Amino acid sequence: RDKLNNLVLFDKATYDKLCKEVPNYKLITPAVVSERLKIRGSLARAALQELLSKGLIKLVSKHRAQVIYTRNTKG
Amino acid sequence: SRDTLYEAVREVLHGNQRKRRKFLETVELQISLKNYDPQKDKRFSGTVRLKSTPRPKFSVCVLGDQQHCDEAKAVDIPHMDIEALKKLNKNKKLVKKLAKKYDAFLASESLIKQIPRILGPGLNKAGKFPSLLTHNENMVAKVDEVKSTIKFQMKKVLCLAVAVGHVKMTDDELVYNIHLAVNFLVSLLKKNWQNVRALYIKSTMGKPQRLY
RNA sequence: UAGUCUGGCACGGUGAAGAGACAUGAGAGGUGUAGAAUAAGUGGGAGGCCCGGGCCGCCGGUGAAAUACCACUACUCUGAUC
RNA sequence: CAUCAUUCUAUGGUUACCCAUCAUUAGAGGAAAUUUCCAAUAAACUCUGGUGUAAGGCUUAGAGUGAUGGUCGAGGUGCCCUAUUUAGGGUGAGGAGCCUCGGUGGCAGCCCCACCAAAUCCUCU
Repeated sequence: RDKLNNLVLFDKATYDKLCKEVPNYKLITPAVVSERLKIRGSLARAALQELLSKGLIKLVSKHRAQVIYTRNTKG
Repeated sequence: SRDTLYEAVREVLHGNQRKRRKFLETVELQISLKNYDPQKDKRFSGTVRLKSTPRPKFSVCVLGDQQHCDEAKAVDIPHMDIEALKKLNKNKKLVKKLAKKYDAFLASESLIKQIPRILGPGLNKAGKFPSLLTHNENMVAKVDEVKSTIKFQMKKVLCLAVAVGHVKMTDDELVYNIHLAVNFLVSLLKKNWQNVRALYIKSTMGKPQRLY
């Protein structure tokens, strides 16, 4: 029906709308990102452990199907 | 159309019982009409002639590049340059003012053209119709529309209103602008026939009086 | 074409009730964004009006017309009948 | 580049008179359906010059400018069947004709997403 056209890698502004505003979301999941920021879903699985290696987000429980993160702590 | 009561042409000097007001008044004559269509090819158009010094006062403008250099300074012409009619039409839609502030324009000869560019036919649907002639004569040719004929119009409200004389000239000059006005409704007569039903001779500001 | 069916005119009237006109004699009536305002319009217009004093306005601002200041035709209906 | 408007030029056009729609006069025009086709049906709707008046630069050659070296964004509007009627069940075709940076809901605004619409009708079935 309504076919959608996504993108392989980031635009410069879209990473500034990812790296600032995805840590303002609570469900940081690769299914949230590729519906919202509209990318090739495979990408969003890889981007989130670079942010863990950057040290923003919290790996609650990683799985094959769904990897679940949340925004920054309170303390 | 024809009526006439021109056997007792006096009793117009009755001044101080109607007149007691101080501003400059214009004797503006309403006449009663009936049975005319505003929609159709039915016209009530033309300019009724008045040679006997009416002298209409309004927002006056005069142009002309002739031997009117000194002939037009008798009245003190506000002669803005032929070049300087630019913002006359430009400060109209971009700016929200009437950039004219004058209720007449002029067509002249010696040069056959006045202006056929965006400024001339820019006035073509503004009103205040530039029609008058001052071509080749030069006797005065400045006040010879003012001291000459009056204009009127037709529209969708079926009523007529136009000036006949002015307050500076006396009641014996306001009687010279009655006879030579409605005698041009018996000469000018298509078969929109018997248009004049009742006549209201008046001051500017007073009470209704009848000549029929 | 006789006849016959039919409409008009004529002889050919009277009175009332009625429905619509016209001739009329008063009211009420008007909503585009917008400008402070249900912009009915024409020739207007920066002045006049009353108690020297004071008023609505000009212009700005909506928009070919803009409010006080002589008049009158229309147009939506009501509406008295020699 | 194809374009509407802006300022500097305009021997350029007619003042009881010129624009763009609407109101009307004489012209040029079908896919689906239908099933296997064909030539036809029968117009919806679009414009050419005629003419009219409540808003207004007509147009015109052309130097500098609002704004895409791709432009506007482009997602909604209908008809038919039902006692799920604040809702449920259908899907043929082709022209036309319009709003907004819409208000309220969610990982609250922007992106994603949900709903309520600004005016929708004509036609061959």
